[PDB]
Amino acid sequence: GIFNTRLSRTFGYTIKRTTVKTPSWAVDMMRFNINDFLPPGGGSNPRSVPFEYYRIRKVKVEFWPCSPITQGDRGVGSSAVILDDNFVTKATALTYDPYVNYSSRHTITQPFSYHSRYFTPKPVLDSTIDYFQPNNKRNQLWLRLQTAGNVDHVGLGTAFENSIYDQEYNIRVTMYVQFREFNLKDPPL
Amino acid sequence: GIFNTRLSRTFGYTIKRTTVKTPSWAVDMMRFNINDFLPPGGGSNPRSVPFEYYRIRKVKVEFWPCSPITQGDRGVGSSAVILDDNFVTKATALTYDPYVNYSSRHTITQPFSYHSRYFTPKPVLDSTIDYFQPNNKRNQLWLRLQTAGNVDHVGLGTAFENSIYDQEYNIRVTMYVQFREFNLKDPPL
Amino acid sequence: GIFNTRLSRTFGYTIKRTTVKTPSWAVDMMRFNINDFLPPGGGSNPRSVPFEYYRIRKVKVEFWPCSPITQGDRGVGSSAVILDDNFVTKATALTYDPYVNYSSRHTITQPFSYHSRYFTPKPVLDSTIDYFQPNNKRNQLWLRLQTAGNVDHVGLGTAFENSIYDQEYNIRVTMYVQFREFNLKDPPL
Amino acid sequence: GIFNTRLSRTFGYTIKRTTVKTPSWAVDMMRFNINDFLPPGGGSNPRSVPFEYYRIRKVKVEFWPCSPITQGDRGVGSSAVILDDNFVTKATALTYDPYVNYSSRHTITQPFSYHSRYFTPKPVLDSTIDYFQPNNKRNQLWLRLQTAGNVDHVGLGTAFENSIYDQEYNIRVTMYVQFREFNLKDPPL
Amino acid sequence: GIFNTRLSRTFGYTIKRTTVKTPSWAVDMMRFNINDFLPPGGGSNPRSVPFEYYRIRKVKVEFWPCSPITQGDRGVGSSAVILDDNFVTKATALTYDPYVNYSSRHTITQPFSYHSRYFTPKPVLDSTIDYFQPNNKRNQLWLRLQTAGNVDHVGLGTAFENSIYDQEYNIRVTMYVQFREFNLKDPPL
Amino acid sequence: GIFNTRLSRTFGYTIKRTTVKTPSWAVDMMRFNINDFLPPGGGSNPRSVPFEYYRIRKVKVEFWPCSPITQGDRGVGSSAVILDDNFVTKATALTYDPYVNYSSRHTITQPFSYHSRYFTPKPVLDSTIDYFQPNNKRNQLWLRLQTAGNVDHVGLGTAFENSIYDQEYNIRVTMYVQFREFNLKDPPL
Ligand SMILES: O=C(O)[C@@H]1O[C@@H](O[C@H]2[C@H](O)[C@@H](NS(=O)(=O)O)[C@@H](O[C@H]3[C@H](O)[C@@H](OS(=O)(=O)O)[C@H](O[C@H]4[C@H](O)[C@@H](NS(=O)(=O)O)[C@@H](O)O[C@@H]4COS(=O)(=O)O)O[C@H]3C(=O)O)O[C@@H]2COS(=O)(=O)O)[C@H](OS(=O)(=O)O)[C@@H](O)[C@@H]1O
Repeated sequence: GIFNTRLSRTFGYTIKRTTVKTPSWAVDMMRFNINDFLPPGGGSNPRSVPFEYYRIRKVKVEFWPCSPITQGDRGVGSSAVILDDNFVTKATALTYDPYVNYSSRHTITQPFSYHSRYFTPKPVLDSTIDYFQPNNKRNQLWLRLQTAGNVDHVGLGTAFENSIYDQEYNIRVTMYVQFREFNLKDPPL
Repeated sequence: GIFNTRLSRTFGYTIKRTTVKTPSWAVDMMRFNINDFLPPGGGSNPRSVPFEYYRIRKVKVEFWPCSPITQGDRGVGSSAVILDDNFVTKATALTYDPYVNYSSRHTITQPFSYHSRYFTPKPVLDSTIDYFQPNNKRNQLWLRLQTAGNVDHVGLGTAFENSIYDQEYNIRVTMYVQFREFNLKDPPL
Repeated sequence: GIFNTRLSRTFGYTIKRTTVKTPSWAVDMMRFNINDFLPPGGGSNPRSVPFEYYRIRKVKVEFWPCSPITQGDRGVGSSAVILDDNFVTKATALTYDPYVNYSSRHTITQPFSYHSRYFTPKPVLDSTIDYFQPNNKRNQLWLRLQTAGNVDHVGLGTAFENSIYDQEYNIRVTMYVQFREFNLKDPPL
Repeated sequence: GIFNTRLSRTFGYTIKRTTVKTPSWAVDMMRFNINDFLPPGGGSNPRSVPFEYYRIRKVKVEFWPCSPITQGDRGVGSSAVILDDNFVTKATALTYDPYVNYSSRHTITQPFSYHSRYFTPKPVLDSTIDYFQPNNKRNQLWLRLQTAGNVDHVGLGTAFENSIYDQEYNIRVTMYVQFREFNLKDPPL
Repeated sequence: GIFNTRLSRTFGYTIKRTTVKTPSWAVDMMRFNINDFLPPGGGSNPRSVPFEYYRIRKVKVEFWPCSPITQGDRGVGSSAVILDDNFVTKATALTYDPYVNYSSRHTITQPFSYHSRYFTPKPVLDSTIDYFQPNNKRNQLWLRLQTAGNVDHVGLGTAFENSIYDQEYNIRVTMYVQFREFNLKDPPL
Repeated sequence: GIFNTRLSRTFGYTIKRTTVKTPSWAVDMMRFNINDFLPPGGGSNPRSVPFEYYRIRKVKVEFWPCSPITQGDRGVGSSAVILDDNFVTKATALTYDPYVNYSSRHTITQPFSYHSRYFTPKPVLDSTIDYFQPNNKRNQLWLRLQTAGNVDHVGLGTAFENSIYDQEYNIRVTMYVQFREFNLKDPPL
């Protein structure tokens, strides 16, 4: 019983100002979990979408700027796809862009420019070995939609060039999911 | 955002015994409401299936017998489709089968025989005028999935021939519904 | 060195009687392990079928009744396919059939009727995440035929309607397996 | 339930040295039994390959030398196929090669040369009459895989020319067999 | 960013002499890890090949002999492919060749003969269950190129026939690997 | 062993204000060396990218503005390709644009506008004679990847109109190179 749908979530991210003169970059990570998109249900149905299995097909991360088009001290960054839960260490002012030479690098124009990334994440099945599957719609694993313990999906790391002014963003993540085995429970009343 | 699914519900019906010698029939009615198939949800989602609109496409009423194949004093009844909320009055021992000459009559062999009816019900929009639409999948009205006040659908009346022995049935109603406008609400936690 | 064969096993299951008047259902689970079908071998060959690897292709669960065709208080249940080791909790008299709205539900006529289910199980690789593969004969994983520690395969849950009389069954599970790498060891004597 | 497989076995054979000056030959025989290739099983399965019937299709006898390529006093012998259990009498130093004029003679170069023979043996059904079947894959008799009393198959006799030095060989016999009627027994535990 | 290349490594293996008269075999195992082929890098690049992911496509194990062609007491062994990290126990003088009846057995002529094996190994993801994938270039898992903790690949076991003389070999393993996501880091200086 | 790839780097360039009233321009050159893009390796491998050879195909210079779009006192400049390491003399405020009439001139809008150039640089073999090859992908030379002594490549010089305000740019370079002769070294540990 397949049901492809779309789930979204919005949150903020700010790159604080720095008095540093050099071009330094701010590094951070981004994971994706389905608990943040799918709330708990009620009653005999533990989740709000009554299905048993799921598998995330795609994610769309949108960096919607919060800064005016008149803001100066512009910069240039990079967003890369990291499917293994080993990101570059979080840094405030690093002397280089680590994600620049990555094959999945897209340039981030800053601060007043929109940046989208559309890709297929991978689940963290074993963080010790960090193995994942290649892209195959027919062979992608089905995970279970747990009650409160779903596994973290992974796949984006960023590097933003710091500035004299604060750079704020409203980040909207949209997960395109595919469920299976409609499992609604209908007790009496 | 269409989602065709199937919702079921099971309950009992008994035709009590009678010392009456004549062939008399027991008349009863059967309505269908979605509150009995779809429970209330939890939180910002008032219902367990997160959709706004619905329209019932078909219903399958199954009379599953509870009586052995050795039971005697067998009989013959009738099930008809009544799409207007004006049934023959409920009777314990009526001297005739009212639903026998109906164009939608199917014979009910009793007591140990299975009887199915598969039809398209109609909602009770105005009980004073009792108007309904003909069968058209493209023009069928969309109703709202209310929180606790959904409208009764209608469409089956029965007439069972009484017997010296009690005739029990387990009735399983299955509604084939079609929802629209996925309306999940995801507050923070 | 492929060798497709068929292994069987027979055991009993009883649904005890209840004085409860309502229609209640008895819920139970069913797992499949190869130790119960393949005994230990002898000598340098740890198992009786001299192969290294295996993968279960299909299972046929047959509920052969033990009750006469004259037994009354008949009922109606459901059998569903549960490929993840999270079954509905075992219950003696539950007020509803949980497996009724499942997409893999087959109706169980009770008590004197035969019920078969033919499906492809999945192994329990990680019970925490509960991931499994879709059906693909070419990409199905090969497991190792361990000596005394094989992994449990999963895939059936049932719900039987209780009765005044005891409902007994002789359950015959047949696993259709596929082995690989003939590994017979022939020491002298 | 046919299963064609391959069973092997390795053992030694030595032609001891002789001070005799003349060219003399050492004669010996070679039978084939399935007990030497198939060990006893364990439990309710008396044999390690769980089948009832068998029939030997082919045998490959390989004389793998043990002697260096610098060894002198080389010689020339003969291997023939003897399907009736009446071999030339075993001799240490016979004044001629008895198997030389046989229609199934292959020359054995000695001592450091490989010799293979690939043929279809015959079972010893009656040693008094010594009757056997011609080669026909469709009409070949099925024998029973006994527990500890299988019948000897026959089909090779050799004649090695003696030498001043010892001539050792590692003989690897490979039987290509065909079983029938998978008969595994699975008691409880 | 794919880059198919070839990495090699050379090491020794000796089968010590034995006074035992019988034909006995020496059993040993062979695993493959990428730390032994890829050294650690320097600086911000933890490895010498600047890539993130890898997957081993093929391995070529070459037994280059160290013994002269005049060496006697020759023998015959077997090399088999074992993709699950459960080898036959290491033995000095075992009374039989365990890897002889394996479907992946290749004969090892000893001592002065070259033996190659070209196959696709499998990683040890779970040693408890020992599951692996079949051969599929498009669906083969990508592993991470760790810093100092890469996972062991597996796939060869051997059985050498012992001798009066020591049998030495220089074993050259060549792994054909496929990397992904060029991740060079270029800080200033 | 060919390997095409991409390397990049980022640095700043500013044009200090001038109280001069006339239209004056500021001149500066730009060289290209691989040591700035490719850090040193570690251990036996002197460089992080294990190859012997390289030859630059293309370079992509990117003038990313740091200024707002509201800035006044706009101007206009020029850039040109210079393949000999004999540029126009560096100047602060020159009364004309030297690089205007060059055939390889691309106009530069200032101060808030993007500017890019995509060309083939050339090496400096002999600064005295200043010779090179026409563009040819097949006949281009292969240079050696030295340890700390690689040669400077060349190919860009600029001219920026001065202003009352400071014009700051973030310059990103991108090189498209092509290596050869994979030269990895695997000592033991
Ligand atoms: O006759 C004249 O016009 C004289 O002009 C002035 O001499 C100045 C130079 O003009 C000035 N350079 S400017 O850019 O033209 O202003 C400055 O040169 C030094 C700078 O570090 C570099 O100059 S630049 O022109 O390349 O920018 C340059 O560094 C070179 C180095 O010279 C190279 N070796 S050499 O063989 O050429 O000597 C090589 O080592 O690479 C270096 C780095 O180059 S890179 O491009 O950065 O990679 O040369 C430097 C140098 O030679 O000193 O200084 C010159 C000397 O004057 S001062 O610095 O002592 O003041 C003078 O007048 S004024 O204009 O300064 O007032 C005067 O000598 C004449 O009028």
